[PDB]
Amino acid sequence: RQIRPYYNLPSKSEHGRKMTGFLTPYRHWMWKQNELWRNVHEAQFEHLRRVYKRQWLESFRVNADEYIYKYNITKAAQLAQWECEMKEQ
Amino acid sequence: SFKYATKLQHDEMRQPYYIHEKRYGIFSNERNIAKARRGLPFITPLYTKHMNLWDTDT
Amino acid sequence: SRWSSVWPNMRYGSMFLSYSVGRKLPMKGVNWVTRDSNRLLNFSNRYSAVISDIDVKRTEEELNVALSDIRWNDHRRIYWKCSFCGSSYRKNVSVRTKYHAGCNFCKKKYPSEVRGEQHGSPPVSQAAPELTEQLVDNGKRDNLATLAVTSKFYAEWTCRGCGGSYRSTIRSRTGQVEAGQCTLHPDIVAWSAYCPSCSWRPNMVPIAEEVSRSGQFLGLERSMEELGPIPRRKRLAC
Amino acid sequence: IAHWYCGHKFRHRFMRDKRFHPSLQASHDARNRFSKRRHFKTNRWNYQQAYRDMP
Amino acid sequence: KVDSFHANTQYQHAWPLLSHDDLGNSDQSNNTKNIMYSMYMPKRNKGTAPWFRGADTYSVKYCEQGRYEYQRYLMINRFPSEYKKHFLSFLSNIRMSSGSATIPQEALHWLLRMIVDNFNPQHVHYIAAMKTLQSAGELDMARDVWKIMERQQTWPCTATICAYLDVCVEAGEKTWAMEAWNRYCTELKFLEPGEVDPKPISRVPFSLTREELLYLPKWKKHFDHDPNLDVMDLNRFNRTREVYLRMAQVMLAGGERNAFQHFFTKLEEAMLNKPTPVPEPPNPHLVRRPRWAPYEHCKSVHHSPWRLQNNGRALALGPPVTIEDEMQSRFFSNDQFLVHSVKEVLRIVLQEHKR
Amino acid sequence: DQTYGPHKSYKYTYMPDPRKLAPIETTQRSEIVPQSIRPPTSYVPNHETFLERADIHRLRPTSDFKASFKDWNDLFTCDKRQLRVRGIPRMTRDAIRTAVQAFQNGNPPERFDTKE
Amino acid sequence: ARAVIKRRSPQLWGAPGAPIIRMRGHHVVWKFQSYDLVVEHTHKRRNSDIRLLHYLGKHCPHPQKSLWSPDTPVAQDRHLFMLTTVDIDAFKYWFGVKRCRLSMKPWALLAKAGLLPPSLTQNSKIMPKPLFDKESLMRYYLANRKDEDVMAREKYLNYENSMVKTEEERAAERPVAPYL
Amino acid sequence: LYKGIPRPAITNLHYEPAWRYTLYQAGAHGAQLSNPRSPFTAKVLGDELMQVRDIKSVEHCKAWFDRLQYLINLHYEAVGDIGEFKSRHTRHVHEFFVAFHDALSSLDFRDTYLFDQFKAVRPPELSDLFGIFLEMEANYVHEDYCPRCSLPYSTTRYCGEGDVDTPFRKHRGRWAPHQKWGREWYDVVARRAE
Amino acid sequence: LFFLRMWFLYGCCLRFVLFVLCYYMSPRLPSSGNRRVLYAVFYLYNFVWMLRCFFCCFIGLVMSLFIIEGGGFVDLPGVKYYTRIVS
Amino acid sequence: YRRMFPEMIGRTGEPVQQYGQMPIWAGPHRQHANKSEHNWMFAEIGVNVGHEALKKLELDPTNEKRRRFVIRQPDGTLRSAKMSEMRAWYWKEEWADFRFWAPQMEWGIENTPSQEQYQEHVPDTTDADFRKQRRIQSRPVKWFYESHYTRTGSFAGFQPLRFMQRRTEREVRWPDVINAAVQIQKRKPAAYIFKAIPE
Amino acid sequence: PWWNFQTEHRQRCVLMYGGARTKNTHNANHRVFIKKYKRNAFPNRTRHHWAVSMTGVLSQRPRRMPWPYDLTSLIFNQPRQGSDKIGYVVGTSMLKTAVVATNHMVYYPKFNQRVSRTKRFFAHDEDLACVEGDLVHIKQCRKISKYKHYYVFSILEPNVEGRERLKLGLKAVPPPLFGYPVSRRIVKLN
RNA sequence: UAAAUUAUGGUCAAUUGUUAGUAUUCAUAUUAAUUUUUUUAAAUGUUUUAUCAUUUUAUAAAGGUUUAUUUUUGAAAGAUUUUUUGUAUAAAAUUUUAGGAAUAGUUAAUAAUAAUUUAUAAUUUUGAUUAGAUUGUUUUGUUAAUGCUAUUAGAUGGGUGUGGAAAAAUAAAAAAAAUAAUUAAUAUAUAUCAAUAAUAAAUUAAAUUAAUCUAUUAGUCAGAAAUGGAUGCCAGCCGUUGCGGUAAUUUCUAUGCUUUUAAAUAU
Ligand SMILES: [Mg+2]
Ligand SMILES: [Mg+2]
Ligand SMILES: [Mg+2]
Ligand SMILES: [Mg+2]
Ligand SMILES: [Mg+2]
Ligand SMILES: [Mg+2]
Ligand SMILES: [Mg+2]
Ligand SMILES: [Mg+2]
Ligand SMILES: [Mg+2]
Ligand SMILES: [Mg+2]
Ligand SMILES: [Mg+2]
Ligand SMILES: [Mg+2]
Ligand SMILES: [Mg+2]
Ligand SMILES: [Zn+2]
Ligand SMILES: [Zn+2]
Ligand SMILES: [Zn+2]
Repeated sequence: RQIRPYYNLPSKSEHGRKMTGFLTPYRHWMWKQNELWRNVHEAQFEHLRRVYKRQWLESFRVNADEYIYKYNITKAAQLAQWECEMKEQ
Repeated sequence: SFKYATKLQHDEMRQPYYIHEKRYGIFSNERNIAKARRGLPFITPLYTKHMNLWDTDT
Repeated sequence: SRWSSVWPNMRYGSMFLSYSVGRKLPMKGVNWVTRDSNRLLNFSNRYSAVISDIDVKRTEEELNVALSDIRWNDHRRIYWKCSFCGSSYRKNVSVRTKYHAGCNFCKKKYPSEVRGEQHGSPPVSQAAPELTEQLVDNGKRDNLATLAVTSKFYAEWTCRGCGGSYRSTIRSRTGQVEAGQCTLHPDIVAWSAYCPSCSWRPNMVPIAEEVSRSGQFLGLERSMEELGPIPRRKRLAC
Repeated sequence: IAHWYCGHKFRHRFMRDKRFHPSLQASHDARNRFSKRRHFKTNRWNYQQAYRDMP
Repeated sequence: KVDSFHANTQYQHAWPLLSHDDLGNSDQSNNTKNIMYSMYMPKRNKGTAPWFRGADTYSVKYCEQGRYEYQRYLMINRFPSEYKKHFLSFLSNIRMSSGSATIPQEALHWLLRMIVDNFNPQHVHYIAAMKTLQSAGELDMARDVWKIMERQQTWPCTATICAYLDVCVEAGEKTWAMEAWNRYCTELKFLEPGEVDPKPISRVPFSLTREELLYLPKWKKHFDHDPNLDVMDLNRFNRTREVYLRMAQVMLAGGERNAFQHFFTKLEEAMLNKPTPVPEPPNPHLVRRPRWAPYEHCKSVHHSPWRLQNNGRALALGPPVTIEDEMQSRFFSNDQFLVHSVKEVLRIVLQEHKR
Repeated sequence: DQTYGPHKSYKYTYMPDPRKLAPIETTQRSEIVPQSIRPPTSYVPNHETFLERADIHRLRPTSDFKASFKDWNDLFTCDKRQLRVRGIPRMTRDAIRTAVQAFQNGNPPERFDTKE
Repeated sequence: ARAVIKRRSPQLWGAPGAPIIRMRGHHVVWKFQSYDLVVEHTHKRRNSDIRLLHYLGKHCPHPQKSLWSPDTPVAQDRHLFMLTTVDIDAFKYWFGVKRCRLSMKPWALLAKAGLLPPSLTQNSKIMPKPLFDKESLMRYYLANRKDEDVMAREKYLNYENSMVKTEEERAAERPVAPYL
Repeated sequence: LYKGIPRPAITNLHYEPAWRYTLYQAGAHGAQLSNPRSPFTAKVLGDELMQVRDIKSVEHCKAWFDRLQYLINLHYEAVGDIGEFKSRHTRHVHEFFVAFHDALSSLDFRDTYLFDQFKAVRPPELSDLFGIFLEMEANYVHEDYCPRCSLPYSTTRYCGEGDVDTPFRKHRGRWAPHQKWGREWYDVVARRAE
Repeated sequence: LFFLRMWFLYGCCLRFVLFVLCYYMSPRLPSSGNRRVLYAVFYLYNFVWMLRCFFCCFIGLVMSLFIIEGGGFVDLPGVKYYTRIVS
Repeated sequence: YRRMFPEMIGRTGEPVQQYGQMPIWAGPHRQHANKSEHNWMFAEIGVNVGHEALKKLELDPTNEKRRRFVIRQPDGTLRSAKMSEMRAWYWKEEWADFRFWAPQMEWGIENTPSQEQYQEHVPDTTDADFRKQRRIQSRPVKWFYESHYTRTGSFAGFQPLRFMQRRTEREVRWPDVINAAVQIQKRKPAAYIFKAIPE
Repeated sequence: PWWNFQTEHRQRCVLMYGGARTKNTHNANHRVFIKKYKRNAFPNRTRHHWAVSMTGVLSQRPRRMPWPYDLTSLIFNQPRQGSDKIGYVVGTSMLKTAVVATNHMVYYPKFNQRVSRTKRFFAHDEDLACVEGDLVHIKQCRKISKYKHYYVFSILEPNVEGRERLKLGLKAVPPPLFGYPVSRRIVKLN
């Protein structure tokens, strides 16, 4: 959740929530610091995201065109076989 | 020919999944899985039939 | 309640459970008598140590079992006091005689379970003799000083700071581990110096220091000063 | 044969199975398999002059 | 499959037998050998000998096999409507799959995937992939596209040849353009007074007489949209002079004067003494016919009080880069195309100097 | 018609395996990452002040259990099982333990009281 | 966007949301319990199969003795084992290309495997979270920063295309005499 | 024949080998180093990096051998008393050795990498191994100890008493009295040596 | 097996019934005697059915509801259900 | 045989090698993490992997699509799987070749433990089992003194008819006493008497 | 584990090695029929329900399952099942609408044999070529009206006799002599 | 209209009832179930926000449906200075009742038509519509086997129509926009329909952490196992032929004796 501490700006109202998120400057500075640290984490995280993306793309190229090699040979063979069976026919 | 071959819950007794790709294209089902009404009761029909039995081509 | 019925967990050390009526019944039909051939005390030519490990006071109190009534193979679980490390435990004589089972602490006595005596490491009395005085004093401190300095033995120490007693490992205290075993935390020596409760304050000193110097703290600092001919592979980048 | 299906006898089951038998199915030749007799002699007294628009 | 009390997917791949604690046979300390064989292992039916699924049960001949050789030719046809939808989809995916997230290499991926799905990668797709890849400054993958097209025995039209020669020039490899020339564009002619100007589309398109439909085998009736069938009719507008120009550029780029002199001389002569061929109208698939919209609801030019926002209705920022203000090269007269050709040759001289 | 019950009772021997009883190499995870206890702040001086400032929810009445803890170390030495032994109800003890480990992480139990 | 919200199992955004890699298993006695690594949508239905993109694997959270390998006097190998099956082609696809999310427990797992760095939630409570000030960071950065082109090319090789053509395979792929 | 559709151009691919390509190599996809023992990998990594790479298997093997010569030097004279109620059993060394030999030769564990290390790892004094086992056979024949379990006659009533690894006492089984020397066990020892 | 004798068990093995009458009936020759037949009631889907069954049970102090089980055949024609215990 | 067919005893194997670790940017803060209590095995699965039919091709070090395993040692390192560990992830395989020496066969007299063999507990003593018709047993380590080529394999591939059989039925319906032929057993007495047994 | 006996069971939570994880649905329940109606008055005109009714579709014995392999799939490669049909035109009373009778196939695996069933379709012929008794090819398409998903793709065999019959002003085919069967006796004389 | 061999290959189909002249899948058998037994669930307070508001949080109430249920990306994923695209709502197959008749805001063309547009309309005996029963097309049991016999559950109209999509009025066990927490899997005594517990059911003892439990039935003519005592076509037994007529190895009772030991009995 978004943490609401007790020294956030208290809203005096009976018609609604008792505490408005508004920060003591200290809280803002703090939050900034913590969030810098997690930025450090997510940098490497998304770095790995796109790294694996190109890894997967490259493997797809190589294996898929190996596949197209073998497959085309197959369907060329079948087609030859057919036109032969039709000459025989 | 026996009871153990009746249980298709083994992956060895069941036509594999990828066939449905080979017919409708690869990664085709990921679309279907996000559909509004799914699996109650029915899902977008999953076609797996051994490729030498296909009525279309053969 | 309901959950009372659940069988406990049986870890790798422990054999047969006997938790079910089927498992209890055939042993319920065994009735032992102590003859001259069964009595533990007759066999002290062999099992003398086992005899001097028994708690003679506590067993006759709690179990109402005399020491002359205890078979060498006795299945009853009686109280023991370890004559090495001085800890109390409850087991059956049968299990100490048939295989060696005894206080659970002295299981980890040697530096590694897999290889019992294979250590080439010096004892504690030698490598770090300043530890022998920090051991909580049960009178067995001369036996505990005999252990390997790499030993995984779980020992209790009196904390320097608050003078209370906590429980840590000998090798965790020294920091040294045997080649081929798992490295401990690099800081383990400083951190086990005190109580788990007294440890925080002293080890937070250098951090406050490093944020005093540069006004900025990153744990990086150690690794950085580790930096101030390495064979490397040909790469396919080109 | 489970005894709850169809009649209380067994043979009632096989009498309704003959309704599903493959080589017994309804076609242009065999028709009205289930009630033949309600439709019997129905048009005897119905006189219908056949349809001729060609001489 | 998962998360249920009876969930089968977790048991469907092999696992070493688990004894962490007492599983009811007191497995932590108990040697389970006979328990393994007679109970834990699945059997054909209650009481029968254990059914062995191990590697020794299958024959040897499973490992004698080359890859993907179990596959058979799959003829999958589909509604005409669906072909249009699918070709469009693959086209716009080859252009770009994701916004800044697109790697150049992804165009190549999508072309390949298109083949793997048993579609025929028509001419539009090839040209698009090549232009995309080349404009990303990646020249090896462009030739890889061409080689894919050659392996599929798709006869390149004149447009496709143009694109591949653009890739050749920018790469400066003459040896590609030479083989490409020799194989495909040889018989390419110019247009003369006796020529008929843009040739009508002559293809029948494919139907079946009721005897063809009934008596033929299954494959003779199978029409997948195949690029080769209309190749004649893609070439009906005579873009030849472009091919000759590109080829001049290549022979120059690879540093050979005689051949270049040859192509450029042929081209010059024809441009002077032969009629200007009729240009082809804009390809519906490569560039899209503008669809009608009212421009009324639009962020105004001054919408942001801090700057000048460019808008769909008009451009207030001004041109970032100067444009030459000439129509697409095919709309030129023959003399104009002569001029254009010289400026092109010069541009290649410049490029070669910079390389 | 089957009134008779099963034909056989299938039972397997128990025969201890010398291989499964072989000594296991062990590490204690307190060796790999050493445990420690944070000393009280001026913000949170006592275990009771703590249980007071971790009391937020109407249904997590933490402050009511002050007696079930003798001191500071008693709190941070408790785990959930041993915390159940002492008779603290369910979601309450999860609030407590959560609060403790949170304070250990460098996040003190400062949060607004939602009861009102 | 439900009028009366389903109160117990809320989420973020509409359902089905972006696919997230979860660990889930039916609850049972602790002695038999296993988990499933599963790529599925954000909003689950009653049975988890309805939205299930892929099945990544089984993970058993019980340290096991290795009876498959021969009893080995090597110290480290006779620590107990923890068994997990990862499908890493599907993982790299989903995570990399499809841009998944991750719950924390699977993250810890895949960290152990070497597919991901250790998670955000794995805390040695020994060390604190670091401090920062921009001028010191700036001094360190001015101290060490690599060349622009080196960096650009590294980003090229990591993110965009890896496999490249050395001049050699060019020379080997370009046509010979009769069509040259 | 020529009715119904034109002949698909891809047919050509059958009769003409010119058109069989693979645009890429086997591992150009980023997997090139998969084969640890391929010449390509030996060229990429160089030798010292391969040493670094296999150091772990080397120390595995050295660990096996070290355990073996520890047990040999411990139990070498077969009969003594090495511990509180525990005494020497040749059988210990035997069974460990069999564990080793199964790591090498068995078809359920087949760990054969262990044997590629012998020309280096193997200790020079352990080269003669079955010789050393024969010497142990000679030491095993002492008169004060039982010919079957090698426990001392005076201090012990049964076979297998106070031995952790003993075969002779099983879970719900019974205790067997010590067996006595005579021509039977003499030629048993003999046949074992053989 | 004769499946129509079980009509009032309605697919259940045992039934619960309330006592109403107890009368006597004479079995099919050559078996003479008096067979005690209890006339019972039970309800299903708010229909009240009168069940008629053979009393083989042991009656103690006065009690109301019985437990009905179906058997094989008995001396007395027409009575399919038998009595297990009385509650 | 040994001289003529040298390649029938495998002297070679895929060496256990240490993998390089992936860099952790978080530095020392997380370095504790991958270092833990246990070993962590990871075997791959997917469409191209885990099929018994293809097993050797998948363990083949020459094949680049070869199934991938990894192990985190408790100190945090990573190494490739030992061949045993690799084989653990396939359904268990039985190898016994009957052609030269007899492979050891399961469900024998000296093999089968008591409760399956007899329906009673029978004490295991190494001396004089009358039921098993043996006089005495010296109990050496099974494969030690015997020659290795002699060890062939095991065969479990049949029904153990004394113990459990298919399509179990009563041999004879009357008298009520006979059961299926798997139920053989001595009569249990009228209530048990326990004699104290140090004797 | 479904292969283990009643007595052989220990844990009900897991499969120890492998195999199929099976829930036992209890097949023998002795389910019964409740009789709520008098044999005289049953509240339906055409049919009466006196016993337990077998339910499901494909769960129905004897099983009758879709057979892809017949004449239609023999001649055509269909993108989707039922995308092509060959049939006869029966009646045109509706403008630009041809009704078509078509055969398809059912397989009984118990007896190992096939049956042909028949079904009517509305097909859309713009321009109104189809005369009753034409052999036509028919395809799946865009939804046209409430019941028309099919259009006439090609006339295989036209009706030459019927067309010449129309040209002369006569109906394509003589109207069937009797209509549907009745349960009455119609006495209609002269 | 000829044999075949470079020899066991391409990896296991195998059926167990003691009946009573004969004809016909039908009592008493095994396996699977219900009879049958608290070791796997769980308590209320969802949460931010700019304040009487506005952002986030989309399929377990019932009704009874057999020519039936079908769909997008505009939300999130999602990467980026602004515009950008096209593909979707449609169908085909499989559909139950012992004895069988008509159904209906209704078809098709026109068109952003017509409570009275135009027409020789549509559904049905190749079984309709009403009406009964019933939660539909990878799940079970038996079996050597084409079979027979199960499979839950979940989509119930509109009426200021919000939302990307109505799935929108208790009944989680989906972390829900700051790392709440992971030393966690334990949840006390409730429920719904499930989830098979007599787990070495009897002699040498548990390489524990000692926690839950004190645990028994049947037969005794035929067919393993009998004698006294009553009773006298009675009382009663009855899976079945049948037994009971002062001598009942078939009833009742007492005592023994029999069993191949998760029970008899009922469905
Ligand atoms: Mg079957
Ligand atoms: Mg039963
Ligand atoms: Mg019934
Ligand atoms: Mg009778
Ligand atoms: Mg509902
Ligand atoms: Mg109805
Ligand atoms: Mg339908
Ligand atoms: Mg529809
Ligand atoms: Mg309403
Ligand atoms: Mg008899
Ligand atoms: Mg009786
Ligand atoms: Mg008398
Ligand atoms: Mg008598
Ligand atoms: Zn001790
Ligand atoms: Zn202290
Ligand atoms: Zn001895």
